[PDB]
Amino acid sequence: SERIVINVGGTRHQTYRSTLRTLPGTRLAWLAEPDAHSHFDYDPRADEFFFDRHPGVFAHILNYYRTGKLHCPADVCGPLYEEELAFWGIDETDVEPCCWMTYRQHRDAEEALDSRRWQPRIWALFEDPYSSRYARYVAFASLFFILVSITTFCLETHERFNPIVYYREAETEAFLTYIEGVCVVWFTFEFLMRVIFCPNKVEFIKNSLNIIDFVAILPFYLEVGLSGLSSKAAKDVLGFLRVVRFVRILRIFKLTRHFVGLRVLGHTLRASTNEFLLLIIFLALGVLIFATMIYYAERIGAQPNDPSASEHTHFKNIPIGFWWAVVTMTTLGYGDMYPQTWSGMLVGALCALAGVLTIAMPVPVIVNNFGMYYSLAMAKQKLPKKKKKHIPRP
Amino acid sequence: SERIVINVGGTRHQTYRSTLRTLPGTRLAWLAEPDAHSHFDYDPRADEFFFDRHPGVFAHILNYYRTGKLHCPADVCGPLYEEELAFWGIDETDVEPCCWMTYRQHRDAEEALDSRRWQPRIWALFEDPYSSRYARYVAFASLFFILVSITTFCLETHERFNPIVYYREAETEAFLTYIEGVCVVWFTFEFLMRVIFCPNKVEFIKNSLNIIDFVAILPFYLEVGLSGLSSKAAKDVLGFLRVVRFVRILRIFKLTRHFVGLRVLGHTLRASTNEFLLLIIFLALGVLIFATMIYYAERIGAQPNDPSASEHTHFKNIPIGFWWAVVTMTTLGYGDMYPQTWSGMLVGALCALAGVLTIAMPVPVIVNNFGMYYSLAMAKQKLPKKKKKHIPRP
Amino acid sequence: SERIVINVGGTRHQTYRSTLRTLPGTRLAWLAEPDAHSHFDYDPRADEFFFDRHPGVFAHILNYYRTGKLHCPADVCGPLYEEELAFWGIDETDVEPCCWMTYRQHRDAEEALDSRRWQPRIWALFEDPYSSRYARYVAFASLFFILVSITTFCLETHERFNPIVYYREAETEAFLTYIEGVCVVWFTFEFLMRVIFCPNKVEFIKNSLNIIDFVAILPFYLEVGLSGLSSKAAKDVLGFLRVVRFVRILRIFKLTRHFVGLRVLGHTLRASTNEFLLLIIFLALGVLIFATMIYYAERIGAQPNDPSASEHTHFKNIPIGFWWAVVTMTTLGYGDMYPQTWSGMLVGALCALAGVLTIAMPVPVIVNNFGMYYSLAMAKQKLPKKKKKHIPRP
Amino acid sequence: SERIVINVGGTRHQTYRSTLRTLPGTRLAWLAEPDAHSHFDYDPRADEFFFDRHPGVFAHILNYYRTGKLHCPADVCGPLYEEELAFWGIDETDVEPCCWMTYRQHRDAEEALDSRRWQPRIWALFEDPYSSRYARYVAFASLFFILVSITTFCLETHERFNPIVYYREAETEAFLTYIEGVCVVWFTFEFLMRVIFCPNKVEFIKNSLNIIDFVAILPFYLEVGLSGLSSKAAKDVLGFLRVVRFVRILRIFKLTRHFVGLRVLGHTLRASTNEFLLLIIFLALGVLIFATMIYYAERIGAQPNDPSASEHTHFKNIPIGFWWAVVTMTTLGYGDMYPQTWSGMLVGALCALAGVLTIAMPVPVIVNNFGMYYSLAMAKQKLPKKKKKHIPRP
Ligand SMILES: CCCCCCCC/C=C\CCCCCCCC(=O)O[C@@H](COC(=O)CCCCCCCCCCCCCCC)COP(=O)([O-])OCC[N+](C)(C)C
Ligand SMILES: CCCCCCCC/C=C\CCCCCCCC(=O)O[C@@H](COC(=O)CCCCCCCCCCCCCCC)COP(=O)([O-])OCC[N+](C)(C)C
Ligand SMILES: CCCCCCCC/C=C\CCCCCCCC(=O)O[C@@H](COC(=O)CCCCCCCCCCCCCCC)COP(=O)([O-])OCC[N+](C)(C)C
Ligand SMILES: CCCCCCCC/C=C\CCCCCCCC(=O)O[C@@H](COC(=O)CCCCCCCCCCCCCCC)COP(=O)([O-])OCC[N+](C)(C)C
Ligand SMILES: Cc1ncc2[nH]c(=O)n(-c3cnc(Oc4cccc5c4C(C)(C)CO5)c(Cl)c3C)c2n1
Ligand SMILES: Cc1ncc2[nH]c(=O)n(-c3cnc(Oc4cccc5c4C(C)(C)CO5)c(Cl)c3C)c2n1
Ligand SMILES: Cc1ncc2[nH]c(=O)n(-c3cnc(Oc4cccc5c4C(C)(C)CO5)c(Cl)c3C)c2n1
Ligand SMILES: Cc1ncc2[nH]c(=O)n(-c3cnc(Oc4cccc5c4C(C)(C)CO5)c(Cl)c3C)c2n1
Ligand SMILES: [K+]
Ligand SMILES: [K+]
Ligand SMILES: [K+]
Ligand SMILES: [K+]
Ligand SMILES: [Zn+2]
Ligand SMILES: [Zn+2]
Ligand SMILES: [Zn+2]
Ligand SMILES: [Zn+2]
Repeated sequence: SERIVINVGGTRHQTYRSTLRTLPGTRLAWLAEPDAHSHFDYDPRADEFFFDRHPGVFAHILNYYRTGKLHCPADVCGPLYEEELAFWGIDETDVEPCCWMTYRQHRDAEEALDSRRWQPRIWALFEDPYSSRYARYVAFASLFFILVSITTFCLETHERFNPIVYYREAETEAFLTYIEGVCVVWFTFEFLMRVIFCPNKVEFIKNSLNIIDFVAILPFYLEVGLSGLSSKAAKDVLGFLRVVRFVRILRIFKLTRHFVGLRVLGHTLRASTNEFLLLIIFLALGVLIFATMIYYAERIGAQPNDPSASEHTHFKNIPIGFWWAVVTMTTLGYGDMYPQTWSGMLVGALCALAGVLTIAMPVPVIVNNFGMYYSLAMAKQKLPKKKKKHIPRP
Repeated sequence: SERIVINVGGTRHQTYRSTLRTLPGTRLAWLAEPDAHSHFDYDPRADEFFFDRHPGVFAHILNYYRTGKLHCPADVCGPLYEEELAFWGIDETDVEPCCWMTYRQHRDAEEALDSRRWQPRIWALFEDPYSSRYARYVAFASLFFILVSITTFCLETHERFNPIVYYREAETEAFLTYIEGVCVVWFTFEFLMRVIFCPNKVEFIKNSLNIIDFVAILPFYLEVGLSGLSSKAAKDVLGFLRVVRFVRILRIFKLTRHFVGLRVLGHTLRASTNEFLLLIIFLALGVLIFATMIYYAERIGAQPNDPSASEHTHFKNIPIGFWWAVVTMTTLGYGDMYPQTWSGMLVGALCALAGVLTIAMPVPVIVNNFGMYYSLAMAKQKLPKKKKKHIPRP
Repeated sequence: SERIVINVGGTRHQTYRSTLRTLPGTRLAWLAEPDAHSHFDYDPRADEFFFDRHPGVFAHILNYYRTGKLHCPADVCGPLYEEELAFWGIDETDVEPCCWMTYRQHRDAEEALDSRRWQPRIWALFEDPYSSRYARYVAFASLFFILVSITTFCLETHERFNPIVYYREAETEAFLTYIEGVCVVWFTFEFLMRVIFCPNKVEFIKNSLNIIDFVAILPFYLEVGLSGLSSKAAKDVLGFLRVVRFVRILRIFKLTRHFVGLRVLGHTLRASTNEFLLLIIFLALGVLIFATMIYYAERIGAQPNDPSASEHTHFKNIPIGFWWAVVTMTTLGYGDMYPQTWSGMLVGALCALAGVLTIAMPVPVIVNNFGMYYSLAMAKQKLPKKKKKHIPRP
Repeated sequence: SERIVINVGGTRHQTYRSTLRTLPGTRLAWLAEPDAHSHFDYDPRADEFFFDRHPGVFAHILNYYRTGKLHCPADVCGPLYEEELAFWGIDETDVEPCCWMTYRQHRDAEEALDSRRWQPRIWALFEDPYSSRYARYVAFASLFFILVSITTFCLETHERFNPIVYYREAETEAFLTYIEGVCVVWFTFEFLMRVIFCPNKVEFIKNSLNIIDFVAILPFYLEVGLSGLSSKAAKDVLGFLRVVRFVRILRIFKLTRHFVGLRVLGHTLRASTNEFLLLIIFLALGVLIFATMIYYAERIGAQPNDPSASEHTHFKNIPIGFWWAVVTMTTLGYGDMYPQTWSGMLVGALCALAGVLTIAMPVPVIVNNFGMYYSLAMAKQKLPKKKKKHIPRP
């Protein structure tokens, strides 16, 4: 018997019996066997096996058996087709690459997004801005002191607050130190309170954000407690430890983890490393080629080993041409170094065009990834919540 | 009985009785009840309940009951599916986020776009260019005087019309004052005519565009009536009130409200504030980081507290590096300040690349919003009009 | 009777009789009338009216009657739906704006793209490169002489070919005149041959490309025949007529009309004038606003009418700020004028960001139009030809 | 008889007999013939011819016969429709151009991507990094020596390694020669081993990458063996042969052929030559026009043949204006030459805007091509492998 009619939700699909056996182990293959009447309930009169699934995609599911290739329809959402083919016992790895990228589009993004009686209350005072009426004030104070520290760090590098008076040297003002002292007092209090009243201290140390808070207060204490005699080494060590203050601006990442857009940016960066590598490689190759070409172009009609050749051109060598190539490919154009010869002008035009092309090739991939993640997150926060409202298991 | 066949427009959908009860309160749930024969007319012979709706989307509507997840088909317009699921008594908030953004795509844009016997005629003389044979001429005259005022305001800042003669000072020409006098006469006449013959004076004051028209004529009268003795304070107050003349260029917005593209731009700006905030935050973080990094890079191999370190570099400090970072991230490249050291060159390349990336991330969202709004508005004005031509209520 | 079943290609659509009358005058409305049995052939047994059209779109065509709104399906090409609704006697102007832009997508582009026994042979010698074995050589010669003329015109402006000897003056070389003489001889021969052996001389004059060929040879003859005495006016008229030689570079458009990409560019420009107007308006408003703001920003903390205020800033006035604003909004950055004050720096950052935003808003529309036209043209030339191969009228 | 019902997978399509004959030679045309009962098996009772294909696309396949135009549905993958219409014996060249570009979208990209007992082992030691435990080390050594050679070549052009001592001249250091000697020894060993133990020596010579490896070592041997007497010609030939060392940086392409992104880039370049030609033509026309216009604009109100006119402007001539136009159209803005007159400023603004427009027109085509190729390749490498798992021929 070849007439095996299948009633999927009302539509009476029909095909030959031999076709269903092309994929042994699947539900249709089991159905096609003669000893399947009891396994699947069917009406003997109509002689049709009934199912309660989506009839639209069953056509493609069966066409897999017919032609031997699996495709996902473009008129339905990917997850729906995934659920249907999971019900029908078909692996999703067999989908052809013509329609795999869009099929595996929402799930990958979803997964990427998904990536002592006072201890609880004390730990909940910090680490969560919106969890009580007091955590918000603590977060605001932390933000205020972080911004004050960043501002003071930026001011310390100015010439108005570093007057020259150890013959003359340059001595920084004092109030810039008192402000940082107050900020450091607050930060050390917060750090002690967090570290003492926290579980799994090892995870706390590994958080990679407490290290920043520790190293941002260490230099102040080292400076205050290491300002004694023995200037020969003390002055040098203090001068080279004053560079560690750059870690004060990294505490701002301890505060932006709550902002949604920056989480989306982090996910996008973590999901598009290959594109960054490709961009770097393209830029390196182009920079090398165009530096060499401009170096040779700016010397046509010149004595090879003549000092005069490298006198009327900014490209004294190839290594310095990397800077010019990088500036030209990005359409930046500082103007510190430009060609002064017609062949150099042609090379510069080629460099600018090729730079635009190379830069514009991978960037759209990262942009599309970011757009996907951002739309998904904003839609996810648009919907407040929803109960199952389905009472499954009929 | 489990055989509950549904005839939706001709297609005979079939499913188990238990499935329809998974969503109590919905039309299908009421139908599945035994006491529903009289509620919904059906042929006892065929034993099928008839409906007169779209059969294509009923498959998805029922698959919601089957699998427990709601999706909108991608082969039909969103509004059609919305109407169908409103007929079937299903809330649109249950649609999964995999297909919610496109489903809520046209309606949000449509809503955003949708955002004394002489009093009527006198008020209609103004406030509406295309409403009579005389309003057009009034609008043209207003445009002419507005452009004249803007041109005179721009000229007043030039050195040819501000010769030096109160020892020398700089005295502006007189014709530039006579022109503005004529323009102010016209503007005050128009303002009086509008304010006198208008309803709900409070709304008139709150319009936020009449305030501009008032403040753009106030300084002229203050100047003409405040040019007496007591120079010690009169000269200073006049000099600092001469800055208020910048409000003369804002009257051009009173005239561009009719242009469609600028209304679309206003809607796009009002609908994409989060993207602007995200762009600002990204730029701020990048600027801070790259300013710090360039400041430190331009000093490798230097004495920490040595005046010579900040002698052969444009980056005397971090605050001035914000300007360089902003210029470099935008591919602008004025050239007023550029790195002069290899590490500085690497930092500059990184800054340019990261700036391109960050700028290109959110901007496409705003661009897509603007494109949607513009296409919708231009299509809306392409169609002149159309009667219902449906005679509903069959 | 309400059971009016419609058999469209096999699918048995069913609906109430009253529904079909909602749109009087249409084919379905006529069918629903009791006196329609003879008009449309149907089987009395099945009691179903047969049609031989596409069943898929009939669902939407009937849903128009059901719900009262017309939509075009997104799983089929627009022209197919247009043909179907033309067969069903429904106007295409009733489609809702949610799906009108894509429906009217291919046809508009197609229409835009669609926009004496020796007289025939002589006229066919020119005006068509690929029409014989001799027209190609004539076109190549014309191209050669056009390029020679352009090169000579560009050289005439150089300082090497204009030595100073009417005391000194500057006298151009002679060979640059002999070359142009040869080119002009060829061009006048071609122009005479074209004008003499052509129909509808008025259309020839109106072609707008023969005027260029005439004005590009007129100055040479005027110069050669107007080099006599009376220098007082002859020298001046010759000097101001030497400017007309710029029309020699416009003959290149007489030759690029065959290239497909430039025809596509012309169509895109002719189809996107509103976007250019919008871009111009946006740029003008931004330039004005930012020029005013930078002018005022560069003077904070200054004496209003003090010559010293306009001494340490490039923005002596607002009009010169238009140039800076235009350069900054485009990310060009010549560097001839930049802010030197922190408020000026903030204004410049805002200007650059707003310029990027404004420029990026309408340009994508033009880009999409160009892509559509280019893809359509390249696909049209990919297909060589095809006979009807349908033998219609069955 | 006109009732010819077709049972395609369960759906009972019906149409007139005359319709099927509109396309003679096709399977449906043969079926419609009276002598086709035995050719195609069918049930005499149901009077319906059975098929085992996809019912969804059969509607469009038959609509081709109905209306006379062929379209591909947008709810299925192109290859599926291609297979179906190949089964139904319909040529794919008849598809209208409204839906041809997307139909021929995956296949073109797929095709483009698809574009002495020791001889085998010895040849497999090279030419394949991942084929053994020793080839990887050889590839790493080759990479190390290639990078060393490139670094030495770049250093040779510096002034620190070319001190001045044939009166003074400039003599390069010696260690830079010893390093290159070691690298050349390795490279010549590798080249000999490859050329000796390879088949079809002609293909080896034609590989176009062995020529680079040969010419990159030839100059070293020529220099070492051509440093004798007869300086008059020896010095000149050595100086002009020292330029051939630029071929040392091209060996890096012998190593990047394995990287996937660069193969994708090569395919994209090979598939988008017309777009590059179009970009070049657009840039040339714009450059010419804007150079002429700026040359004329910077001279309004000047004596035609006066030396003073070309004294206060950077545009001494039109040829030098090509450089300015190229720099301005790309938003690069070096600043070496800028307009200094209001008409020049207007021309510059127009040039910048038109340059942005022209550059942005074709580039998106190349970007889309690259995105398609990259996504296809990355998806192809995501899937490790898969057996047929279909056992065809039922
Ligand atoms: C992927 C790659 C992409 C590449 C894209 C780009 C590809 C670019 C491709 C090619 C560009 C080629 C440009 C070559 C320019 C040479 C000019 C020169 O050196 O002149 C000097 C050579 O002479 C001297 O320096 C001193 C005299 C020695 C004898 C010279 C004899 C002639 C040699 C000829 C050797 C030619 C062959 C050289 C080797 C090829 C000076 O010559 P002169 O006669 O002494 O003085 C003339 C003065 N006059 C002009 C005022 C009358
Ligand atoms: C997110 C973050 C991303 C970051 C990305 C980027 C990451 C970048 C990471 C790292 C970059 C590290 C660069 C370090 C360069 C130091 C150079 C220097 O100071 O030399 C001076 C130090 O000496 C003096 O100034 C005076 C003498 C004092 C004693 C010095 C002993 C050596 C100290 C060594 C301390 C090393 C450790 C310093 C602390 C690390 C001069 O030395 P000299 O011997 O007096 O003179 C040499 C002269 N000669 C060269 C001509 C022979
Ligand atoms: C869409 C729109 C977007 C807009 C976005 C941007 C929005 C931006 C919004 C606001 C920005 C506001 C900036 C104001 C800066 C004023 C500075 C100034 O003029 O100082 C001079 C005024 O004095 C003189 O010039 C001479 C003395 C006359 C008496 C002055 C008394 C104080 C007046 C105050 C009037 C204030 C109010 C002015 C009117 C507002 C000098 O003062 P001095 O005391 O003589 O000398 C001080 C010297 N010292 C500093 C070294 C000690
Ligand atoms: C696709 C294309 C896109 C194009 C877009 C752009 C399109 C742009 C379109 C048009 C722009 C047109 C600009 C014209 C400017 C001319 C200025 C000039 O030359 O003045 C000089 C002419 O005179 C001399 O040089 C010496 C005296 C000779 C007699 C002059 C008589 C007047 C001639 C008039 C001939 C006019 C017609 C010229 C031919 C058209 C000096 O004149 P003057 O009187 O000696 O001195 C005045 C001094 N004063 C001002 C201080 C009082
Ligand atoms: C270093 C030097 N010093 C004195 C020189 N004198 C002189 O004439 N040249 C020279 C310069 N470039 C040349 O070719 C060019 C031109 C443009 C780009 C380009 C090339 C390459 C080599 C193919 C690589 O990319 C040639 Cl062939 C020569 C002979 C000189 N080079
Ligand atoms: C202010 C100053 N004054 C004199 C100095 N002398 C000297 O050598 N440095 C110096 C400079 N940059 C350093 O590191 C770099 C390099 C590039 C970027 C970058 C860094 C950080 C600090 C990790 C942050 O981002 C180091 Cl480690 C040092 C020792 C000096 N800094
Ligand atoms: C012409 C002049 N000459 C001497 C001055 N001295 C001085 O202090 N100002 C000044 C400058 N800009 C001011 O405001 C700013 C700042 C930035 C941008 C901006 C504004 C506006 C006016 C709101 C418009 O856009 C103010 Cl309020 C003042 C008082 C002076 N202006
Ligand atoms: C070479 C020269 N030398 C002395 C001159 N003195 C003078 O006045 N001109 C001049 C300059 N440009 C003119 O027109 C312009 C303006 C801007 C752009 C543009 C044009 C064209 C010609 C239509 C082409 O594109 C005119 Cl009409 C004239 C009379 C002079 N030109
Ligand atoms: K740029
Ligand atoms: K730039
Ligand atoms: K620039
Ligand atoms: K610059
Ligand atoms: Zn979905
Ligand atoms: Zn719609
Ligand atoms: Zn189509
Ligand atoms: Zn497919």
